[PDB]
Amino acid sequence: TLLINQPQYAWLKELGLREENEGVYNGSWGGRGEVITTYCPANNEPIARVRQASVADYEETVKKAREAWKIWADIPAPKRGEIVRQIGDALREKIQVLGSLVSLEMGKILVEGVGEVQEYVDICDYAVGLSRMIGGPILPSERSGHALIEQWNPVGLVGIITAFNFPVAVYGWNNAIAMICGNVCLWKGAPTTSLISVAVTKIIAKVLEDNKLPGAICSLTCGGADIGTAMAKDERVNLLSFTGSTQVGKQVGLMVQERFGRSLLELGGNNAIIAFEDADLSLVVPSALFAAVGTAGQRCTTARRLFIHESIHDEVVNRLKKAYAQIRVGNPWDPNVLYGPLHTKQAVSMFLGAVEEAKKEGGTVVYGGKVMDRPGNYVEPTIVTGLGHDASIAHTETFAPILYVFKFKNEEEVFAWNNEVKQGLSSSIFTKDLGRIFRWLGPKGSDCGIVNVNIPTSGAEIGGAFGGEKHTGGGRESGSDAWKQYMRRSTCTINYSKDLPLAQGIKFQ
Amino acid sequence: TLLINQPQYAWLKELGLREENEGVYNGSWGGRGEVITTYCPANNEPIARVRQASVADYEETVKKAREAWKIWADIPAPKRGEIVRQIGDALREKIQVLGSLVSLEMGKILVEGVGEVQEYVDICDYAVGLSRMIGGPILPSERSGHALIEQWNPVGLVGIITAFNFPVAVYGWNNAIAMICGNVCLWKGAPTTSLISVAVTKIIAKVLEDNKLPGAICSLTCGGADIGTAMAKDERVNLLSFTGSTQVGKQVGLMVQERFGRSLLELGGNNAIIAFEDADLSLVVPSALFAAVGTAGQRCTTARRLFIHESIHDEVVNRLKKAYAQIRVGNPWDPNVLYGPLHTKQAVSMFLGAVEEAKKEGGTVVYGGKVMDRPGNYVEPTIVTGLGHDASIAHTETFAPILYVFKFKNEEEVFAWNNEVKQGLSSSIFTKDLGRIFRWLGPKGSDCGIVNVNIPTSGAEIGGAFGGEKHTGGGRESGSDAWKQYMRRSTCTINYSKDLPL
Amino acid sequence: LLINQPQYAWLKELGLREENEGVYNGSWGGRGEVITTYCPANNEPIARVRQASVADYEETVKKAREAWKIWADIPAPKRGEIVRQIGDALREKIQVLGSLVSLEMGKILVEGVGEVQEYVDICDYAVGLSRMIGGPILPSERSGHALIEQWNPVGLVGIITAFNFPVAVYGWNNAIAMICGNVCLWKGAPTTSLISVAVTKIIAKVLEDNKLPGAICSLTCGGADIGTAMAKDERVNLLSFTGSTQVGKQVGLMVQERFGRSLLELGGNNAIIAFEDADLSLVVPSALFAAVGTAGQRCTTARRLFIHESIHDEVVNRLKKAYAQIRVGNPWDPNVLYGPLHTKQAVSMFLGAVEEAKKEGGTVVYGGKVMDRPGNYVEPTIVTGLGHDASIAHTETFAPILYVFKFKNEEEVFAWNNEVKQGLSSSIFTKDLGRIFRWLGPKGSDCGIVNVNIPTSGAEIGGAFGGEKHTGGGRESGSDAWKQYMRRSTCTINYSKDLPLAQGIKFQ
Amino acid sequence: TLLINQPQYAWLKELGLREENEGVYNGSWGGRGEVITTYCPANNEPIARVRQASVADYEETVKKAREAWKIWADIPAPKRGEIVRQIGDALREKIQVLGSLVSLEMGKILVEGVGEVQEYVDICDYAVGLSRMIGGPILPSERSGHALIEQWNPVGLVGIITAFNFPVAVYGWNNAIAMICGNVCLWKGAPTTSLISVAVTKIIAKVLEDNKLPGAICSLTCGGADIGTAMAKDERVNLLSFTGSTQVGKQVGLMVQERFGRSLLELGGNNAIIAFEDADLSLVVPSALFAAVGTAGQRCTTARRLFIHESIHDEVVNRLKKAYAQIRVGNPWDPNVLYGPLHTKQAVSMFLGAVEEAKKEGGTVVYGGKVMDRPGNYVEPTIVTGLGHDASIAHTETFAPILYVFKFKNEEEVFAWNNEVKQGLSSSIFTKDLGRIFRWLGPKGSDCGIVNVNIPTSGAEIGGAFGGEKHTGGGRESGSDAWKQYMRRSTCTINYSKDLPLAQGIKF
Repeated sequence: TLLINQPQYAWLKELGLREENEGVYNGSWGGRGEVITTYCPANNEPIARVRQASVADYEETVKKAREAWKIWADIPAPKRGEIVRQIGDALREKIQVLGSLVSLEMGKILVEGVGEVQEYVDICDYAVGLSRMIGGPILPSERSGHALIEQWNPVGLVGIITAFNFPVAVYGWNNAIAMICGNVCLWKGAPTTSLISVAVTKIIAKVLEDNKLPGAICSLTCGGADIGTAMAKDERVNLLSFTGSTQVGKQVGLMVQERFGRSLLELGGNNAIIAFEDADLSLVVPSALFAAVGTAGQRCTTARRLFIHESIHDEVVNRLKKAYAQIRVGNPWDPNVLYGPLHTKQAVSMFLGAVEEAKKEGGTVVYGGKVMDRPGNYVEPTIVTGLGHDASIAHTETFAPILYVFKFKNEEEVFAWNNEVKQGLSSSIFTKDLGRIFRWLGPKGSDCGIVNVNIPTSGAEIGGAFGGEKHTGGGRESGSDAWKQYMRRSTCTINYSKDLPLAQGIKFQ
Repeated sequence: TLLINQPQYAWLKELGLREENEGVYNGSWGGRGEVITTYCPANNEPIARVRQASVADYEETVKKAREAWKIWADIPAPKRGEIVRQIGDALREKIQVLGSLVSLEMGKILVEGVGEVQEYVDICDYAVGLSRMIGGPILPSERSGHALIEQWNPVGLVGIITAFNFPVAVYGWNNAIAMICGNVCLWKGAPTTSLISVAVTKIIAKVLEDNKLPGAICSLTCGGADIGTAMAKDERVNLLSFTGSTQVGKQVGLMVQERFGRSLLELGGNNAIIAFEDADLSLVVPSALFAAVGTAGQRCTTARRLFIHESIHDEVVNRLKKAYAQIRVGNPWDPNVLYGPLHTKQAVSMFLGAVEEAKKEGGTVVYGGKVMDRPGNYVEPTIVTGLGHDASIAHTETFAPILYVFKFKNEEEVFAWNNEVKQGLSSSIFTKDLGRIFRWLGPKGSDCGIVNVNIPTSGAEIGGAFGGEKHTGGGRESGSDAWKQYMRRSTCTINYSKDLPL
Repeated sequence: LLINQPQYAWLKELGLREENEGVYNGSWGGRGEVITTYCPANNEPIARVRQASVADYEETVKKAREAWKIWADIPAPKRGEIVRQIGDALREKIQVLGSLVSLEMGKILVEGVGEVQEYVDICDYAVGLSRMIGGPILPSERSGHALIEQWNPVGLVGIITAFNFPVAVYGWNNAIAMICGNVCLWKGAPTTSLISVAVTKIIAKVLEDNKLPGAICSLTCGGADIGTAMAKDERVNLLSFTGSTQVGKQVGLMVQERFGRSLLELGGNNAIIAFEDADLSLVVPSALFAAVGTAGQRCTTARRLFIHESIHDEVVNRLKKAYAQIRVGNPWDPNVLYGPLHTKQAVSMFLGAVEEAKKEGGTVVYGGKVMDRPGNYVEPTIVTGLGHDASIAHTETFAPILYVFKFKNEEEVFAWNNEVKQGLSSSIFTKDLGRIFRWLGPKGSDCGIVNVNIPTSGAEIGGAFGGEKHTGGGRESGSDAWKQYMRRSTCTINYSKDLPLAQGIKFQ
Repeated sequence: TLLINQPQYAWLKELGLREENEGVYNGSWGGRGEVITTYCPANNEPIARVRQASVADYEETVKKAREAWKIWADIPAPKRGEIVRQIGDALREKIQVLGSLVSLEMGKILVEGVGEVQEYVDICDYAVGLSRMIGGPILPSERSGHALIEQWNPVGLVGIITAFNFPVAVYGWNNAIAMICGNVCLWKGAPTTSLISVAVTKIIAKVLEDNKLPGAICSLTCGGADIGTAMAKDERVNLLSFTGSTQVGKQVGLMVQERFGRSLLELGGNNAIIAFEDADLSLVVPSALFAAVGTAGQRCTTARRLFIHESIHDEVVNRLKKAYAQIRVGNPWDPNVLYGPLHTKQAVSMFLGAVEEAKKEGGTVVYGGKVMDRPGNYVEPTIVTGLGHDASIAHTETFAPILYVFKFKNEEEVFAWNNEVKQGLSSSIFTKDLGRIFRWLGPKGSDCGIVNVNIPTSGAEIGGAFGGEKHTGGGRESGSDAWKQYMRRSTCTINYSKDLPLAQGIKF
């Protein structure tokens, strides 16, 4: 009954996976908690089992990790970068089998599964050069015979909690950056993607062991809300990087703040695209489609609100409807599929709930809006017109392929409509007007962390810092100087002169 | 009865202060809240009165601030820098009279009063150049025909809450930086330093008005915990910079996180000095004294813990005793004075409580430990030996001149003792060992935000970021790239080619 | 002398007399040849200045290097405080100094005052900069080691400036080099000696008020002999030269000969390009002001105008009508937009270029003649019909002569902008999103200044200022230009107790 | 007779080397110039032959390179970095055979041969991350509705001339950085290491070709002074990176300055180590030896001057004499060997010439000073005492293992003795005094580009910029913001508002 026991899935063994796998690594493999079975979202068939972490499993892991840091922190950063470089190569060796696993356990199409592995590979090679660059400036002191310097040091243990939609890349961003910065990591992934977590951990573990380093440098404790809450309340966790829903992310933020710890929050998005009258419709229409239905609309940066100028509204919508009909559905591991299933059945139930509510709030389903009659968690990509921009269902984030479409007249009101929501991740405008673009990038423009022009809301790369504002959390990952979130700044004044302070009337010696 | 009504204090009128003053500014002056009277800690006599902000006063002020931002944000940063330059000049014009007010209402000596105003002047002149520099890099995209840029924009309204011990400089740091970054400010200082807040606002108000700008750019709402709490819960406050107690700062952080706002926290410190066997004792003894009794031990960065190696412990303790006996107390606005009074009568009572508790936990008072019999809130600078490093009173932050002295043996254990407290503001070592210094600055060294060598825990300047770790809050002010806390980062991809997607 | 007349009594407020000392190194002097400067508006003598002899130069150089011994030990933020006070001293005299600029050089009053403001702004900028300069602490690959990047002053910075900007260029170099901990030696244009003296007088007071040796900002007024000496002098650690390309070439060669540092800000042949989709309401006035500004004597003055064929004739006509409205007159008089050329010699160079353009096949559509009036006034001139590769068009002439060209496609007009030897400033007027990024990219303009919808004189203090190719490559004012005034050292510090591998050898 | 025709050297074929090899690559292999034979300095036996570039070979290559740039410059910088990354892997795959070629043809011991290849591998991996980082800041404009940004673009063609002592790493530094910065390269290595030049190019040739890129991006033209001079005079070479002797570098610098081009100069050094009384002699003695005799004392960063405090001089020298006697000499491709031959027989004649000149000037040889009786170019590592610090031979850079030893009394004078030479590459002090250390790194300390503490003069790594001052040339390579030397800066102002310029009285 298990998929891994079938001959057509023998490639899973290339990742070191078995019928039942250990979900805890801290130098040694284990797991005394509940055994979980993960399923294929494309056909609802069981893949394999993973033994999750118990409470005691977690305690020993944190302790060994903090013990491993004593060794890891003494290693020069460029030498820490060389370790990450080897991690990048090891991922290259398994890029096809691991990407296939992502498509199998998570549900995204094959080219995106492999692409997600490639993101980890790229940020590794990026982290290598960065490992020779991290540091602060030498500042000129106002005091004669004194030096003023800014030092950066690791915070220690970096706890990493990731979500289902990107079960490889998000960890990879945090991991590669935290490692070169001299920290040790503890990983708790989404329970429904444990096999991927185990597979990635297995690749890194070997690299650490071959270099005679303690494996606890990149620890793993598979588990649910119990393990996650524990990490947020644990003073031994110096930084908790959390990626997930806003409702959970809010509670994560409060618990860490209660113990004066550090948090890095990457939460929900309600991303909008704006098309003006002077926009290239040949560019606009497909950009809208791919950003709205991409990964079955389960990206953090998925387009969920589409604002179109009155002059071109009906045309764009109709041209979108004809295009939606040409979207090829099917199993995610097939070389012609563009659209796979949703990750859970609950997501299907939430998809329907938002649809029923959208019609109740006065919206009209112009395409899709129904579950597909087929095995797996398949729903139709959906377009909804007629809603007010301030509709409740429209300001609510649903992790499903539902695109709310609105009309607007002037630039001023449509910039405000983009900013009126609680989320603040990504945003895009399509136009050619030079002045409008610079306004969009200015203080009266978009309030999001990602502000794009003539490219959809998923436009982002390794070179820049990734994250959002407001209810998205304010956290940043990967590029720019985001590494500073994984280190602590100290401002240091050094007296090297033999000069003594003014006596101020006091007789010493 | 009011000091301001007395001829010997007529200099107060040079700052525009009257018998009763308005504690609210948002373009107009007002205050429908409680009338508060502030006292001089040197003689316990009332100085003047201030009408605080009502609930309606606060609500109206926020609205005018967010309206003022619409104009302020459209102004180019270097031109915002020009205003900041003018603010610096207006402070120069009142530096001596304003500094005297600091000594009168707060209690610190004159040279520190004038000195605190100078810090505001210096951060202004710094911010001028900084206004032509703030921004992000142009990065090379992996995509052909695309541009990748990092943009920085103002966060909007910056709420600023300050404490009594530094009632001018802390606001100045936040104000000067936030202004050039295109934000508007709303200030709530300590109730017992309301006159200082009013006087400072008066100087800035003049600058804004002469330049035909809305006064709400730098608003003032005098009040207590109710105003502070309202700001912490107000969604219209995009960034709240709080300086104060660890206990109160903790709740502020929770309230701000609850509504997904931004906070900048500058809380308590339990700063330590470490003297090794190879240290220059001619340098150590005065460094400790000035860092321990400075401002009657009411600085955030005041030295409260002194670790000395066994070989030189008794000698250093003795040499501190002889130097402590020469410390001149008296009126803070008086020359040759090095040591002023405590801020409140309550602080004197807490000083005694810390003294009695130190004796109960097994400590020995080798100097001081008593109240001085004189008008005002004067106490003796105190030295305590014999406590264990893990003593309860030693991990407790008391805003009074009490120096706890400890012995240590090895480098490893004394570094840990420096880091074992909940606070993480400032720290210092005195030594000549090259390796020891770099370990101190390294990952197995100090966990504080300010890590000094051969200079006491009050060693810091404008050019660098000021702040601490752990229970100190993690926030930073003034130098380096601390300005990023007052702005929002955006990562921007611009497609300019004619290529269509696959 | 104009200074002996009551209507110019304001000149005495700058401390200027009938005859002035042209050497300052803590003490004032000058044993060289006496030079007399004239007002280009009426060819009347203003005052005299005694220039530096050879011995004057030697004593000045020696005293400057002694002053550096003190100056370098002063903390950078405290050096910034000195620069800040220099800024305030300039504010107090901004109106009279700007008036002197108009009198002695010839540019209009609003630009004269503005140039003083340029010195003032860069001062206030350098103040914050004095708390920021430095390098990174880098992570060493070696355990127990530190890797740091240090910056230190180069020592003595010689500064050579030109006539057209006798205040701002020196000011740029002064404020930056000072906060970097260097001492300066200034040789200005001989025809703007009074301005050099007036500026030196203001700063000297500031240094004296702060009890600093005056040689930190030294002055040695002189001609080619002083310039030649500075270029060959090993005691001159960095030489900043602003002037003609032909002389700048020889200056660079002399400095390279002795392995010194040079900062060259030389000539430009700057072009504006207007495409069909450009806002003609923006193009026409922008073009005029950039072409006729300061009588076309700026380094960044527009000398080449490329217009798209479809709108060429219209733009030319609208420029002809606009040129007719240019108000000429005395530079120290309000509503005046156009003053005289700096020298009478320049007028002869103006006429020579006009006749040579017509000989090469050009057509004068406006101006091209001398004005019958006192001073060095010439008509602002427009020339059409020349080929883009015309000899007169590739030559930098310091006169108000605008060469107009037609083009068809983007590719060729980008190349025509880059085909000249000069590479200072450049501008395009367009709205096409793609064309702008190509203009800013590797296949676009090769200049140091690359503008969009703004004329060739578009620049500000926050950014680095300078050009490429035959312009010299030097940068001034903004960005990380300060690195040109300091020396980089890469420093590895061993603080561990570890000994190197013996590799089989027995020590101790 | 050829070593490559002998079976014991068959590993050379793993690098694609044959009996006679092509010394020109620009997409195709060729070479119509003079045929050169390279020899092994360990036994003076011929290895293989190389056909050098003729003039016609040079012209065609430059043309193809500049045409190849049109494609290379349009490729995104991170995509150029991906190319540099593969180049690193190709070097990794051949590190042992290539390192052996370095030891065979140049003469350094095997662990250093491999080490030099490893440095090229490391700068590739560094440059990968750097390719996503290069660029300038977006500055806040003072002008409303305007944007201010600093752009960086490639300079075009990067000519690279290298020397014998580091025939792999020096090119590698320049190649990797210039490539990600969007430039194309033209390489002319030392004639005596032509095989190394060919072998490296072949490794790169495969990488470019496998990615369907024009091979001229990393071109090769093997040749001597005739090829080198042309590169210095060719206006089509936008940046010339030259590593070599001070005497030649000066002439290269002048020729490049003559045509207003860019130069990057990495020239000679006369590097000094200083030992103070409080220094750890257990650290000093091995540091001095390894820094003085390493690579047979033929590094640019070789310790050539040793300053020791009066109190500890005789002890340090005596301890050095005993350690020098333990230096194991022999063939470079054998383990436990620390000292190989000099690169040429001419270097042997100049090694001896310096020894004889030291005795004539009053020096005493306390160790070595004679030729070794064996095949190849082997000489004894030499120590010289008793010389004045201003001895002519001490100020002369000799590429041989000769250490001149001096005594000093006070800190001030020995700092001055460090700075008195024309060269300005590397320098080191050994001490524990905190104040002395900060003075040494400060404005009154060393004037060199590399300033180390308690680590010898060869202490440097990739993360930081590498280069020297004064007569060393001023150029920088590898780390920090050294990449700026391979690109041109532009300061760009963009008006995006609808605002029109002030009319100033004119009606449009």
